[PDB]
Amino acid sequence: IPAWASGNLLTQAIRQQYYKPIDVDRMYGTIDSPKLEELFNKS
Amino acid sequence: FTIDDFDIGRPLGKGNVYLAREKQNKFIMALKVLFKSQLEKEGVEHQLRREIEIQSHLRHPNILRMYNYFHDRKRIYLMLEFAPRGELYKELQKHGRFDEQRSATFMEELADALHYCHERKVIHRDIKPENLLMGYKGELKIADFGWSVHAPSLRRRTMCGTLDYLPPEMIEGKTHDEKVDLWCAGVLCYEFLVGMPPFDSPSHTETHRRIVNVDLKFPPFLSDGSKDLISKLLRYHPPQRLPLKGVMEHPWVKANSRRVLPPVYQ
Ligand SMILES: CNC(=O)c1ccc(Nc2ncc(Br)s2)cc1
Repeated sequence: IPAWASGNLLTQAIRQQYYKPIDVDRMYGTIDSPKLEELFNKS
Repeated sequence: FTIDDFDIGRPLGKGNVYLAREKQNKFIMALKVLFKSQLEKEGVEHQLRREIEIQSHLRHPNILRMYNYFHDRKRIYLMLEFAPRGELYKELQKHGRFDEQRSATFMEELADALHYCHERKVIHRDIKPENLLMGYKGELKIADFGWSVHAPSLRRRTMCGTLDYLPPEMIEGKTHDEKVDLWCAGVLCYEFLVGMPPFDSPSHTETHRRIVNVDLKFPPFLSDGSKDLISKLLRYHPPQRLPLKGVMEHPWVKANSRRVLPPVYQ
């Protein structure tokens, strides 16, 4: 278990994420996704 | 995305869901990992397609966000909002029952999220504590859309959900609509405050009987306000159930809720 994923380092990162939200619509919602009809086909 | 775009932290739940960190943004999320071969063997491909299609298009502070998804040779990965306070059902079990402030806050959040869904003709159909997670400040997050349906025009027929939460119209084999979620919200409010669902019985037939008779028996410790809200949701006739806007405006909800909207970008 990496340091970032436990104890105080995690708590701190989580708090920071709540109070400083990132633009998830741009950062993740604009990036291409596989077609739902492709999910069970070749990758 | 690929799996190498993420630092895997630890398993969160076995079903597998992992606490993960997206490398370039140092952004902590949950990664749900599903096996393609198992999904095909079990025959649940279209079921999964539908769940992803519904959840990935919902954006509300009290609905667990699906940021994106990707796949490789053997697996499908769902990039999900991390709910740091975890499972609501575990918190309920730990405490036995919630106080009025906690319950009213959850009810306001639930009604808001369900209103958002219903405005898009999405019916949830399985509201219960086990399908809810909790955010950084304890905010309700609808986590799971396993029984959900986009129902724009046709009334529905499928019996679905969870025994203690089933509305009369499902049990009786009638068609149903979005008002099923209103019934389940009433059952949920009762379970929050009491610690047991209202129609709890030794047998499925006796449970069904209690539901269709709305055999509601309030414990003495409940406030008049809480009983008023529950009674107005648990109506036999779907059109008579208190609307979601009505839940949010209910005096007991107004007097007791301590709801906080999360900070938004930016
Ligand atoms: C032992 N697991 C936990 O304590 C736990 C489980 C789940 C959790 N949050 C989750 N967020 C999103 C999903 Br999807 S699960 C936080 C903490």
